[PDB]
Amino acid sequence: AKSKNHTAHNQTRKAHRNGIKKPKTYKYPSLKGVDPKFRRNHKHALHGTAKALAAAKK
Amino acid sequence: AISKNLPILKNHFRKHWQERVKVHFDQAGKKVSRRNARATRAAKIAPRPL
Amino acid sequence: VLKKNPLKNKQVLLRLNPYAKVFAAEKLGSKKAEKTGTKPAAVFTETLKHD
Amino acid sequence: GKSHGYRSRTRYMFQRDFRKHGAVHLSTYLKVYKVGDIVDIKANGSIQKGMPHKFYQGKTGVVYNVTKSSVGVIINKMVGNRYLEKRLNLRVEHIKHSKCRQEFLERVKANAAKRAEAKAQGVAVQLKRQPAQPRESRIVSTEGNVPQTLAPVPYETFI
Amino acid sequence: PSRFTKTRKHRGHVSAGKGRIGKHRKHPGGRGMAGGQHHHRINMDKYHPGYFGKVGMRYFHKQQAHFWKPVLNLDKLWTLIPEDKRDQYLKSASKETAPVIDTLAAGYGKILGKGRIPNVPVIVKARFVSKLAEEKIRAAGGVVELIA
Amino acid sequence: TAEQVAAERAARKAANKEKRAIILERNAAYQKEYETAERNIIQAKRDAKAAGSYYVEAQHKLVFVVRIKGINKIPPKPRKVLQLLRLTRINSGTFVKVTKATLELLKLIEPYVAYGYPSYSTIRQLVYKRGFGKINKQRVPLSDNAIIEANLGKYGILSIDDLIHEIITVGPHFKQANNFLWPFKLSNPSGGWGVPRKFKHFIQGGSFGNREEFINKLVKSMN
Amino acid sequence: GIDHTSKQHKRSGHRTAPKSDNVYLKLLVKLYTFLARRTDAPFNKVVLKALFLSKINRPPVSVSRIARALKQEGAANKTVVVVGTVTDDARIFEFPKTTVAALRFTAGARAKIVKAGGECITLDQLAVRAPKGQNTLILRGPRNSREAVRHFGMGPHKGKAPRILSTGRKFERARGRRRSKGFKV
RNA sequence: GGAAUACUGCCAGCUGGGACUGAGGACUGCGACGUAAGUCAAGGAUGCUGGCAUAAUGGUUAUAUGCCGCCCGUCUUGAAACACGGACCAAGGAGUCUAACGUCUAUGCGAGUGUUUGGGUGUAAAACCCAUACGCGUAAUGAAAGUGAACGUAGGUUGGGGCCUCGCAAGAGGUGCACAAUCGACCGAUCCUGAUGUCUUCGGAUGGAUUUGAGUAAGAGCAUAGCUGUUGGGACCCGAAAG
RNA sequence: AAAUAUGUAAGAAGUCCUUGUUACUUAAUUGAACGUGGACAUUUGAAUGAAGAGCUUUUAGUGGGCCAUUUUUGGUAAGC
RNA sequence: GCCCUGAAAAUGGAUGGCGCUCAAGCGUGUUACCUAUACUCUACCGUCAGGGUUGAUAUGAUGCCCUGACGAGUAGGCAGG
Ligand SMILES: [Mg+2]
Ligand SMILES: [Mg+2]
Ligand SMILES: [Mg+2]
Ligand SMILES: [Mg+2]
Ligand SMILES: [Mg+2]
Ligand SMILES: [Mg+2]
Ligand SMILES: [Mg+2]
Ligand SMILES: [Mg+2]
Ligand SMILES: [Mg+2]
Ligand SMILES: [Mg+2]
Ligand SMILES: [Mg+2]
Ligand SMILES: [Mg+2]
Ligand SMILES: [Mg+2]
Ligand SMILES: [Mg+2]
Ligand SMILES: [Mg+2]
Ligand SMILES: [Mg+2]
Ligand SMILES: [Mg+2]
Ligand SMILES: [Mg+2]
Ligand SMILES: [Mg+2]
Ligand SMILES: [Mg+2]
Ligand SMILES: [Mg+2]
Ligand SMILES: [Mg+2]
Ligand SMILES: [Mg+2]
Ligand SMILES: [Mg+2]
Ligand SMILES: [Mg+2]
Ligand SMILES: [Mg+2]
Ligand SMILES: [Mg+2]
Ligand SMILES: [Mg+2]
Ligand SMILES: [Mg+2]
Ligand SMILES: [Mg+2]
Ligand SMILES: [Mg+2]
Ligand SMILES: [Mg+2]
Ligand SMILES: [Mg+2]
Ligand SMILES: [Mg+2]
Ligand SMILES: [Mg+2]
Ligand SMILES: [Mg+2]
Ligand SMILES: [Mg+2]
Ligand SMILES: [Mg+2]
Ligand SMILES: [Mg+2]
Ligand SMILES: [Mg+2]
Ligand SMILES: [Mg+2]
Ligand SMILES: [Mg+2]
Ligand SMILES: [Mg+2]
Ligand SMILES: [Mg+2]
Ligand SMILES: [Mg+2]
Ligand SMILES: [Mg+2]
Ligand SMILES: [Mg+2]
Ligand SMILES: [Mg+2]
Ligand SMILES: [Mg+2]
Ligand SMILES: [Mg+2]
Ligand SMILES: [Mg+2]
Repeated sequence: AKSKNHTAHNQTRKAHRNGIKKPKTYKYPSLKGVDPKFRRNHKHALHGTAKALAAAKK
Repeated sequence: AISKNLPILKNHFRKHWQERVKVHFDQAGKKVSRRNARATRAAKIAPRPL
Repeated sequence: VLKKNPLKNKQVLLRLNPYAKVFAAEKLGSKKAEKTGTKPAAVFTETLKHD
Repeated sequence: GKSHGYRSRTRYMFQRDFRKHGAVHLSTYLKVYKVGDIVDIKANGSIQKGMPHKFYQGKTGVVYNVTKSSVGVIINKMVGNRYLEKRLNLRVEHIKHSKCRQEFLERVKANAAKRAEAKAQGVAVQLKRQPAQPRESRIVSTEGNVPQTLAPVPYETFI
Repeated sequence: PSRFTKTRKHRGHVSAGKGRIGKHRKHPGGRGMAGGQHHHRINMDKYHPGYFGKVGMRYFHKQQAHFWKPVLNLDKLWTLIPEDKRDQYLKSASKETAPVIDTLAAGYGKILGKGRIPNVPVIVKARFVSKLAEEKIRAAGGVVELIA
Repeated sequence: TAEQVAAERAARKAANKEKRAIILERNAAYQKEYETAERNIIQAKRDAKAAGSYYVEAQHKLVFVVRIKGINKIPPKPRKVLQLLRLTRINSGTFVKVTKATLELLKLIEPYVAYGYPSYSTIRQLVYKRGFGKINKQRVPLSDNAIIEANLGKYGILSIDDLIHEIITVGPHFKQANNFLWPFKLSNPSGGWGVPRKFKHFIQGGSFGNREEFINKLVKSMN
Repeated sequence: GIDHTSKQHKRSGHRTAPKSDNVYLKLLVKLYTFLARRTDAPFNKVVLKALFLSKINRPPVSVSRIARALKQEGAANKTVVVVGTVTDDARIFEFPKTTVAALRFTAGARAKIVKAGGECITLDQLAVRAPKGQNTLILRGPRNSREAVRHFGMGPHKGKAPRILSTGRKFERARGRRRSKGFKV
């Protein structure tokens, strides 16, 4: 027999019991999908800028 | 049926397994037999060593 | 243990706020206003009683 | 059957502005985008490439990446009961610097300036925005302004 | 023990724990792994990717422990030498009265290079070592003796 | 020990003596502050009239809100605003500082509340009879001045009339003063609501919405 | 009624004693709650709590984990607290001196420590020497090193681990585990 | 022109009648009035008088009186239903045991762990003792041949409880295990690079890459037990038409 | 071309000055990213609230719905 | 505006009933009064939270003590008995 097809009734009630939150947040965020050459060079600008600091401790 | 995040088990019990269950209730009393018959072997083997 | 309400029972009324003693003493829960003869300008009454 | 193609229901969303069809002006191509820039997404349907899906029409987000012809933008999007992180590859033609952030930066520059000219006087600042307050007392005068007094109007058909 | 069991708590509530609408019927959805490729597919992908289909080469009459080659890292190595005897060899540090460790006798079958050992010579007898394991031994004044 | 006692004690017996002199001094000061201010706006009105003008008064900075609708069948938006002003139970009421940012709140919520411009009288009696403070959650009744000073002293305010003043005048730490104040639990109006149905607007025949300086007669009967 | 904004009668989701029943532990608690209460000293409040932990949240602290935390600047002479049980690690050689307060020590672990002229106190001993927990270095173990937690998150592209009862090719290494067999993960 | 009054609001102005309550049980608090000694309505009731003995009173019960109350169980959006089961009562009557497991918890030992196939021994199916192995764990990765975990205080950055120093504090610096985020290094797979060599076709050093692994990066595991949950089993109990 | 709804922002993960790293990029020590060092804490950048925030694991039931105001489709209509 | 006509269905009946005509009807206004498991104050039970406390000192330390808030419930979860 035929039955109800669709509804969003009650769905925001359900979503808002323990939900929405926000999105989680971080300094130094994921580098997913950033320009590979730049990453490659960033890699090197970091090793260097590291190095140079340990040289400043002797 | 299949559900939840569990490992896939492979328990072969689709075959009248209960007709063939060997429960070692005699583990105890058989130790006594295995002794008592080692003892009485050691006898008639004179002074020989089992 | 028991809430007492200063709006009755003078004791807790005086526990909080001592100034009540004097407040009462000087009345000033009344206290006459001053006095001024400042009358209202003509246009004020013209408009008031206007149609 | 129902039809839920990629650009469905977008007949008026991706139309151009009345008497603003044709070449997209050069300004658009001269604005420069760094990471951490807050961009407004608004598709241009003449530039078919690098198009934002219709969801993101009207949505603001932050650049996470910069490329030859497009920025990558991070959008937070609610699905179900939670925001998910969304990475968009949009050509610059569909993107705009968000003025509201420029109000902010300009205000931050203001608030460092105000703060200086106070320590240079050792006086107090009062830097937070206050919201629109009540109103203080006034004395309006009747000089040249004797209140015209009005009354309600009769009914009258004009047809 | 049954005394602590939930079904004791349930006595007197209809329908056990199992509900009124949805019953506790006799295998909805099928027995065991039924409909893996069908109605039980969302669970089978995620939670068990890879489950379906073949992969790789077959091997008839394979005999485990034809491949018996248990591993040992330098990371330990000195465990193979008896505790009390160890201190002695640790300080003696000599290339001339270097200790011998028969790893195959210990039950191992390949030395691997994880970790560091101290500069003390060791004669290590084994079958198979990692290119790096023997590099560290050799650099601590020891050598590797291949056996069988 | 037998002597170190009547040191700290008569220290504080007479240290109390002072804290009380200061209250005594402020409380009087506040009277003046009030008596004058209210006289001012009177004569201000009579002058303006005398000079053919009209002293139009300062817009109220303070309103008291009582919630009069219960807790069922409330729309999500006003329901939220209802809670953010701590009106979460029928006939409970709090003070609200009026700015545009709070005014638009009142608006949103207007069918469920009944509010207006309180008076020193109504506030005095509301804080005295129904004043409870917030200390580590706990709703603690203000029966001794020490409690306020132990909690609100940092912002001045070491008495109950220090609490009152900071409200009626709004002023600097109103926020923290008012928040300290647990929502007032009023009764139902002894005397009645003065109207057949309450869930129309005051302008339409009763309750709900801004009834302005009528809120006092209302509160006082719920107090 | 009340338009509750908060779930009524909720319990602080926090252990409050050990679930354990070792009378000696309950005694150790009875000690450190006294300390925790009658002092300031953050240390005791922290140890108190950490006695409540379940065996999973008390992963073992290793003897190499101790030694390495002792190469910290200005720490060589502190006394390392390990509200848990310290184990032995054949992998460090030169091992320093120091006194270590733990709950339990494995056999080899009180060896190693002692042999190096070091000490093995108990927390109620530690209590006496350091009422306010002075000169102490608290060390916890690696929780996430557990094998259970390997399978937490198991989903497509989460890159976690299957719960499989036995591994090899022929065990969930095909469809869904590679591009050539449908799709990958 | 000078008043009154209404209406409205204020008083820490003064008072009469009626109702319900009296929690607490030494003292500690904040006050009040007193010139004082002291007194008090100030962190919860005392005082005075009287009534009751085969009784005053209270509990149960029956009945009457006022108001109110459809039959439970069940499936259902909806049952008191003109939906079903149930005339009545007693006894019986339905989530179990098992093999293999997931999470969590207790306990033992811990880089190991599991005495019980078996042997020893016994106050004899118990308890006490043990040699070799074996299982799981301590190495991963490839279909495989195979190869196999430190550039570095076992790395850098950011939070980080605790502890250390300065301080009377407020604070400031130092170190920062667990845990989280992030950049890097190591191991195997893949694709490049292809030195020193050799028997010319073997050999694969070195350095790499938006690829990749259920890995490394000072181990956590093994075992006994319990609740809950999973799969095979008669599988909570009763039930086909059939074969 | 509304109303109602709807995105984002309102700071220590900030602002400023100095000058470090790199194989990216620039005609270019030019930029770009990431840093060292220095300075700036009363309101440190609107309101109101906060009954604490954050986080993990695991499992039950459920997976026939229906009603009212308002918006609204089919139908003459319907307790459709 | 109110009232009248337009206005026909099957057991005998329904402004809830009686009955009501300057209403006990219709429109409007003013006060007073009645009454929910709701609101205000207090006792008691429980649940949850915060705090004090075996310092040498008889009988529960999973205890004693002080304080605040809260309490609907099928299917279902856990807990104490
Ligand atoms: Mg159907
Ligand atoms: Mg239907
Ligand atoms: Mg459906
Ligand atoms: Mg359909
Ligand atoms: Mg038999
Ligand atoms: Mg269509
Ligand atoms: Mg449209
Ligand atoms: Mg044109
Ligand atoms: Mg194309
Ligand atoms: Mg139950
Ligand atoms: Mg139930
Ligand atoms: Mg049933
Ligand atoms: Mg599925
Ligand atoms: Mg190892
Ligand atoms: Mg009242
Ligand atoms: Mg009256
Ligand atoms: Mg009355
Ligand atoms: Mg009226
Ligand atoms: Mg460090
Ligand atoms: Mg870990
Ligand atoms: Mg591991
Ligand atoms: Mg009493
Ligand atoms: Mg009697
Ligand atoms: Mg009866
Ligand atoms: Mg009836
Ligand atoms: Mg009847
Ligand atoms: Mg039906
Ligand atoms: Mg029924
Ligand atoms: Mg019927
Ligand atoms: Mg039926
Ligand atoms: Mg009968
Ligand atoms: Mg019957
Ligand atoms: Mg029977
Ligand atoms: Mg029976
Ligand atoms: Mg292999
Ligand atoms: Mg049958
Ligand atoms: Mg048959
Ligand atoms: Mg057949
Ligand atoms: Mg919004
Ligand atoms: Mg706030
Ligand atoms: Mg669930
Ligand atoms: Mg579910
Ligand atoms: Mg389901
Ligand atoms: Mg169903
Ligand atoms: Mg008819
Ligand atoms: Mg009839
Ligand atoms: Mg009508
Ligand atoms: Mg009438
Ligand atoms: Mg009327
Ligand atoms: Mg009641
Ligand atoms: Mg309940």
